[PDB]
Amino acid sequence: RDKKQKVHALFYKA
Amino acid sequence: EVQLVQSGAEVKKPGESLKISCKGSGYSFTSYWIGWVRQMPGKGLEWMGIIYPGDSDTRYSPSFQGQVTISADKSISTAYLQWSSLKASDTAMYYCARLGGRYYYDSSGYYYFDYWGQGTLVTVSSASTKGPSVFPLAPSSKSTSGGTAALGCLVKDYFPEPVTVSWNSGALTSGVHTFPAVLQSSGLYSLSSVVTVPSSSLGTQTYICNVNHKPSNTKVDKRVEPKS
Amino acid sequence: NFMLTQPHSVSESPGKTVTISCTRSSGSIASNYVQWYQQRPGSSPTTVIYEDNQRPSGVPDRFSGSIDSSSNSASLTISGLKTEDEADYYCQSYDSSSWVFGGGTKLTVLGQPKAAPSVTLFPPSSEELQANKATLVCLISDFYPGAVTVAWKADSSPVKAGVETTTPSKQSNNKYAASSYLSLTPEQWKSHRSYSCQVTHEGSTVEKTVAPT
Repeated sequence: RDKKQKVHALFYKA
Repeated sequence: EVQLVQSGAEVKKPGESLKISCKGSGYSFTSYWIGWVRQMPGKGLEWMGIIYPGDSDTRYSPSFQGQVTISADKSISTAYLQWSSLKASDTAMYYCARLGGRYYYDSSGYYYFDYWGQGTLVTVSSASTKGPSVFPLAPSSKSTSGGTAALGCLVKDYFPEPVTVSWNSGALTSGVHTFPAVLQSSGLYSLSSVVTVPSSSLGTQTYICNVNHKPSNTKVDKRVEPKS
Repeated sequence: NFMLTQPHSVSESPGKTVTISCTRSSGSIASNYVQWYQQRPGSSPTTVIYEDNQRPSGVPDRFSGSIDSSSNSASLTISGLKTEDEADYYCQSYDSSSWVFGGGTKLTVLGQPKAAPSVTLFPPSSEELQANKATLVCLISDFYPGAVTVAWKADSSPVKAGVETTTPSKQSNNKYAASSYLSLTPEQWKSHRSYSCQVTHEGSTVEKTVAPT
């Protein structure tokens, strides 16, 4: 969902 | 044994450059974001920015963008905060922290600060190292007998903190409170130490405060005497 | 874009179920994840809640967190307040994915009865005056809980200029002390009939008075 989507877009690195 | 260990306390003047460090151990430094947080004295937390040590991808709070540089040295497992020209307003405690959690583009993923460094104290002031003067805070010689009198020392104009105060070389301890220091606009400190004693003995008892300011190797003893 | 607002202080005795609110000024609080941090006096902060309602592993079970979309606020709730819970608490969320912090809340665990402060007020010494300085020195001790407000009077007119005040610190008997200084030139000091240091604690004032004469 959207709030989790947002933190992924902020923080995700492989 | 995950550890974020920040560099020592710093005392600096306006115009000087400064680079503080935050070293991570016990885990893969390049696999977790390191955030930086400012706390000015007596105030709340502020976010400065964040960096991923793998690729030096760096994000800044708009308030701090261009005011400070955040970098990282993956080979040393260290993150940094950097200034080219400090302001006295930059006096704060600085915290680094690791954004831990589970890094999966997933319903299962999450991110939060799970380990913090111990903080680095940055004090920026125009003052040089300086020993205090010591002034008396005296009780009246008329105060009612069978009563109590408050008496003390005012320790003025020293830098940097701290100072130690005692009374009668240790032989007086009951009802002695030494208060925190106050910062004055010239960047110097002052504090008070006070002791309450029974009025009836003021005319016989000698009261001496012992003041020690290690940074300037200042030790002074000050007699506090009743006035008239 | 938005401020996060918290109550300046909340105070309850142990055992209580106590809540700290965090209100978003613009935009739905439900739009971005909310975190809570605990910061004990003179210690680094730690995270007690993340993603609105998630509790980190080592955080005690009494900590929980929720969202109230009708008050546009998030909530940290402590179920069974304990003395070690005394701390500042900060909520935080995201703007442009820039992290916004709440102003912070001072949470006092009322662990002992209320004690009114002792006040002591020193006039400038003749020796300080000789140095062409004048400092009124107001000492506040033995109060509980650890919060006071300090106001200074010249005659009955208030004075805000030249006042520096320390934040309370714990004493050996677990009560609190603080201090407040009023800096004057020797001219100002002798130009008033008297000066007063007024300490309000839990709504009631304790004052000392000092006069150049």
